[PDB]
Amino acid sequence: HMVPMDKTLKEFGADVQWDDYAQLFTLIKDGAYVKVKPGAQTAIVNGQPLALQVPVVMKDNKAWVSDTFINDVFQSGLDQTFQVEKRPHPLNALTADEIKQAVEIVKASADFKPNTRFTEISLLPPDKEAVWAFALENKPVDQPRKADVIMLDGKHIIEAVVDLQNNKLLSWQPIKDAHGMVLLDDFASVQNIINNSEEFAAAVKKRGITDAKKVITTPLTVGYFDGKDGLKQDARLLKVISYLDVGDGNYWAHPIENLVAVVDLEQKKIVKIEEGPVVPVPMTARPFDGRDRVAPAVKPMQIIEPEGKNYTITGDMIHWRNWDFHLSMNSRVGPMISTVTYNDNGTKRKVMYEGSLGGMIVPYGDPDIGWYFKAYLASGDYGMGTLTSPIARGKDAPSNAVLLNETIADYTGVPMEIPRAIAVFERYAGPEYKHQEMGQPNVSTERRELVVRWISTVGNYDYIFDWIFHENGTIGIDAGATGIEAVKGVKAKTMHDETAKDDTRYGTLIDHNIVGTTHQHIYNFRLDLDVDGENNSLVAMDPVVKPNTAGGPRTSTMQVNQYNIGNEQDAAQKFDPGTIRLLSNPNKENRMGNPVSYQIIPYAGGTHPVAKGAQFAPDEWIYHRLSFMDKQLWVTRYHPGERFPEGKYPNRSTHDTGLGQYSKDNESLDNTDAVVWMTTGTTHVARAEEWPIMPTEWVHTLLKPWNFFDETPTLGALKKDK
Amino acid sequence: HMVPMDKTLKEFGADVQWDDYAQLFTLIKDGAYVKVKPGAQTAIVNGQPLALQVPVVMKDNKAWVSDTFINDVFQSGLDQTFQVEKRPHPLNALTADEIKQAVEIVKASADFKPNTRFTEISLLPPDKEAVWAFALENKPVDQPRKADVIMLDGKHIIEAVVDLQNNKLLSWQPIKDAHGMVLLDDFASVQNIINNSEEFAAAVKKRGITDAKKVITTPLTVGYFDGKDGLKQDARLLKVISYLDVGDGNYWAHPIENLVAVVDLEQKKIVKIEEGPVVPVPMTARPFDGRDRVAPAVKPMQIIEPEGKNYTITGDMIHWRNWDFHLSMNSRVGPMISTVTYNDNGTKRKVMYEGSLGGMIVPYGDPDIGWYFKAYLASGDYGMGTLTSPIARGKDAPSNAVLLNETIADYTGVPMEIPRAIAVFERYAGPEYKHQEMGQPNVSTERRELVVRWISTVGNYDYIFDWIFHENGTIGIDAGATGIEAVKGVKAKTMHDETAKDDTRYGTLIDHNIVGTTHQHIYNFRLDLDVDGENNSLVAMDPVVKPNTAGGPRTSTMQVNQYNIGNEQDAAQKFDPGTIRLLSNPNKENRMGNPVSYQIIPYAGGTHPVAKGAQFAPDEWIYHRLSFMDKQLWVTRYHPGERFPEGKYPNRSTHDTGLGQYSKDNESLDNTDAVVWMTTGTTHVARAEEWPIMPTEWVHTLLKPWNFFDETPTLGALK
Ligand SMILES: [Ca+2]
Ligand SMILES: [Ca+2]
Ligand SMILES: [Ca+2]
Ligand SMILES: [Ca+2]
Ligand SMILES: [Cu+2]
Ligand SMILES: [Cu+2]
Repeated sequence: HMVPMDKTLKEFGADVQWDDYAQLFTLIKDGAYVKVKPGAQTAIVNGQPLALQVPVVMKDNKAWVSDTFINDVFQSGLDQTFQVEKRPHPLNALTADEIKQAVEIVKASADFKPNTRFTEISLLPPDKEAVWAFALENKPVDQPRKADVIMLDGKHIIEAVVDLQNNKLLSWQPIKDAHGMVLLDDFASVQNIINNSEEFAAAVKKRGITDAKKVITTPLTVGYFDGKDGLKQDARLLKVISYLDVGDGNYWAHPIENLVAVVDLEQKKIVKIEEGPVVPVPMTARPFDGRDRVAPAVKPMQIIEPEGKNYTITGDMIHWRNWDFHLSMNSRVGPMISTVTYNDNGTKRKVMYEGSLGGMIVPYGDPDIGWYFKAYLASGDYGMGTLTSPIARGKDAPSNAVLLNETIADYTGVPMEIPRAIAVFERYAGPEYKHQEMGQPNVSTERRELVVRWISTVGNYDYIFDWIFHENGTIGIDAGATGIEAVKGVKAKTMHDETAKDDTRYGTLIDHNIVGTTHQHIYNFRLDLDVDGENNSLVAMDPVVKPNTAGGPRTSTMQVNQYNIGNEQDAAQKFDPGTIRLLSNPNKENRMGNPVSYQIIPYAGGTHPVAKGAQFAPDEWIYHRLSFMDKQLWVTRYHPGERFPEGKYPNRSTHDTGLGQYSKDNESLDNTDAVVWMTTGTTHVARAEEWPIMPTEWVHTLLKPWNFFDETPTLGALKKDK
Repeated sequence: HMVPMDKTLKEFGADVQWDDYAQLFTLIKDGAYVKVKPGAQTAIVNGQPLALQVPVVMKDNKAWVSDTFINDVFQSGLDQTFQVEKRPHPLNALTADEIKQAVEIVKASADFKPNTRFTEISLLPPDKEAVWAFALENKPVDQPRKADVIMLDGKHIIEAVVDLQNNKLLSWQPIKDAHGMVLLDDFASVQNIINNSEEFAAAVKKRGITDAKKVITTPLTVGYFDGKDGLKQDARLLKVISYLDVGDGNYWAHPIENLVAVVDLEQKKIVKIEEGPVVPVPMTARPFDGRDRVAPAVKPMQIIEPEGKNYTITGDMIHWRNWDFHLSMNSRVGPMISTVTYNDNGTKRKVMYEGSLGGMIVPYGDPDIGWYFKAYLASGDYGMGTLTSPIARGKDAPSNAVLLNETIADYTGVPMEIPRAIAVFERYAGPEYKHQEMGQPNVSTERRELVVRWISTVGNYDYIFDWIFHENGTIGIDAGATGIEAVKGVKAKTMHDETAKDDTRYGTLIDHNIVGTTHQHIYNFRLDLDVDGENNSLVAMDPVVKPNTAGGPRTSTMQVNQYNIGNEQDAAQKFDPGTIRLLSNPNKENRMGNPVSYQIIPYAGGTHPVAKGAQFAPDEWIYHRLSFMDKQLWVTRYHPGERFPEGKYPNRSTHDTGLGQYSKDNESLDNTDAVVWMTTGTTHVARAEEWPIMPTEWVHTLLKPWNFFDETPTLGALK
């Protein structure tokens, strides 16, 4: 017996195209490009013939396929995109089995308390040296796979380490004064607590809300203010901001301004309510899903690769052109790109041991009650990998992308598969190079880039990260932001209203009674680059104008001031785009005797105003806790446990336990294992074009080979000589 | 009777694909996407059925089609990408007949001298108000077609104006002291003059060059150094840099350093030979055309639009989603994007009256003899539109692009049609917007951008310009640079050699004996934005940190310092990317009471280091002549004859006749017709990855609607 083709393929996620003139179906799914004609005893998969026992059957205009069609075709082997890993890469993320195993081990421990939650269950980093030896020399890692198990027992954090090979607990260590990140049940608890609070219901009522059951809460971390916010440093608290649900699918457009509840999560109660002036909730329906819009007409546009892809995915390793890298997922920071090498005429040269988002923050500038403590440290406090937003095929990623599924542990320690977690796609990116010599045949070649895209949504705002590998050796890192703006309820409807000026002192009036409060988007990428080896140095090249001392008519020249940056403190700096900053290997040179290096460009542009620093006075607590927000470039000595710019436990942190801490000892950066950190930010002043939903805005960063190679990297394989 | 399909189609410039499984041919050419089966009585053109008089026939495994095929299919009318223009827009460029006509009118004047050349023959446009009334109200411009005809009689410039309808000469004016741009015959004269110079051949011989017939010249303008360069101001001169042809198709890689010849184009002779230290010519073959290489096989990738394009081209008017604009070509600056409007829910609102490259310069920073006066003013001294480089289909532009031919007049006044002069193409640009609310169905829409791309090549370096229209109202303007770097021959083979440090004082050693001399790439775009109307004002919004005075724990807040920039001198400024600069219409506001505006971002990023200014001391002659290089934003009052940041006659200019002159008067910019100028540049410190050919490097600029609309512009019309 058989099934209906359209509905089944659609559910399966394939794109189905029917050409009535050619009597042909074109089916596409990830790396598979399939052609199949009704009645045919053969189908084509990536340009190769595939025998079909049961042909596609056309019945009264409906196509029907065998119940084994999806598998026979899409899992045939003619789609070579994915290959089986023979020898397991040491950096492969914990499998669902290993995650269950780690949880069983801690659950077996004597000190384990029922009720414990798991903030993070991830692979404990194997030693770097052995990992590269595995990647370059194929040498097995003889160290047992271990897992870091970070638990929250009520409000207490405990870090444990389990030996997976040997099935045993290695360490169990309580971490004094650390606060755990926000976990998913905290969202439900805050909503329930608020719903059962008699006093909150009364506060809401006086603010014009008739049906308290329509109140939507949103949990926010409270930060640290040395008690000026009046909050006990020892309680596990969350502040709660509320909106009214009016049924337009966008509660964010209906702020209940000046009403903040402080919830103690262990006690499950509201311990404080801050109330300021009553501002009538903006009630106009402002849907962003199109329910009230006309679906316009657009003709089809598809990017296709009929013979399959130029990249191969073996287990989690991706091979493409001269690039080789390992891609895995972490629950806190998302994708981890590792053991990145560039095959230079047969020799695989190291480029980056490990790269990933370090951490990020979206801090606000309004002093009002519902905003003063507002700051979203998205990855650290909320778990961006866990909150990954599955790619909407063909929209969040081009139609020629391949979408990968990724597995991580949820907060109860149960494996969770995130579908379409990361997109991989090659794309045309203009001419790689061109030279039209006058009177001669033109010379042009196309540029191809391989993009690794991941999206994560925390609350109202959606973040996109693209790791772009250019065939010429350059690596771009771009971050996109879209989503729904956090807005403030105001009485002005237009700038002609009496309260207009005061209502927009901290943000633009983007709609009647709604202000898009000013804030910054600050991203930080942690890049353990290893330029052609472990031992490198940080070098500065500042282009400058100097007096001409060579004679002739010119009064000046363009020269360069080159100097090494010897320690961490001098490497923590602002980045002037007019200058060049290189991570060089002083032990290896290119053909002209220049040290092989990579140019670090923390600021390659953006579509929103750029942040030059943190938009906070130096006496602000957020300023003192997060030093990473005020400098664009940081370079620190490699250490396996220094991975976050904001610190490992930033919820209610009292001091910098991140980049401020990692560079405080001011270690030497001369001919040593360096880790580059790039902070890139935006200062977002809003406008009406961004409401009810904000068009994606992007920021760009770049890493370019500098004298790493001896000539134009894409010219091609040399036809003559050795 | 029949003709071979592959052969006929390929000659036509269409792509031919055969699918043996579906027994289907897929034929593509610009906006035509055709499908045809051998023996079928019909074909499909952009999704619509077409009856064929003669079915394609498979003879000897080769397909054959009627001799009328191409016309019947590609010109059937089913490909609606191009539409007839029954009422020519007033900014349409001079047609081939008009250029022939303008030349005949100036040649009929008794003042016309034998051998006169034409540096520029272009439309002298109607007044702006009448052009806008044609675009928005279909009102005919009742002014006859006119052309500006700029002539070069030997070295003398004369500006003439001709009335094409009436067929008469309206004016003829010699331009005192102006030097004409470099014309194509000047390239051949320089090389010939060098070839016939006994003294030059002896200097070359001295420098190791065995065969002087292998010497390639390159003509360069000499600038102005108030006589310090020893050159007469009245003479028509060019400096000549030389290279050796070794047979690798890349003379640029074999500099003959420290040898410079000054040629007087009227006397037709070398008038000065400058000789510096002898440096053996870098001889190693360094081809960039692939003759010595084999590319890695790549699986096919195609971007298809089977039902045709979302844009329509009527004459030169392009319509795409909510945008409408006119695209035309100019021999000096290339493409002109005009009468740009945004259709906001059924009403066309003004955005930009005219936008185009203003001018550009690539100045060097070495003081030596063959470099100190080096500065290519690409469009103004060599004419970038004339030097347009035909788009290489599928490589210089994506495979789903439509390539337009454009016509201009050559230096002899003869119409010249440039094939594939401009690329037009739509491209997926990530999600337009997205919101995945926890536990709810996702919301994502794709972003589409329409790109207008043009490439021009002047000497060794290739310039790419992309005018990008975003569906949401933003306009991007990107500039890419590629080609062969100008290199200095040096003795050092590696940084371990004795002269290595001095040889690299002004540039990186990128190959043995070769240094890529440091220089800047500075582009300036002239943008006559008319934000929702002619009358606008320049407003600054500087985000600042201010002490909190509202109470609560915070010591500071994020606020904005807003203020108007009232006159041209204050508008001439550095651009801090952390600030906001708006061109606002103080007469119109959006739904919230905010003035409709466009946010100007002269610096939105780049892949090479960014130039913060001119890397020249303020007393350099190039600095003085071209003030546009040191400020990223300029706003001046609209004036029809102010179109070049470097001035109209920049060859050997003695002072700033461009933006320094246009803003000199420091006029008021309050509620008046403004023209924005964006200067964006790079400081290029070279690397080995850029030799022998440089991977394209880009810079980005942006114009974004700011309270121009009342909500997300891409949500759609309300049901
Ligand atoms: Ca490192
Ligand atoms: Ca350290
Ligand atoms: Ca204007
Ligand atoms: Ca003026
Ligand atoms: Cu924002
Ligand atoms: Cu350059």
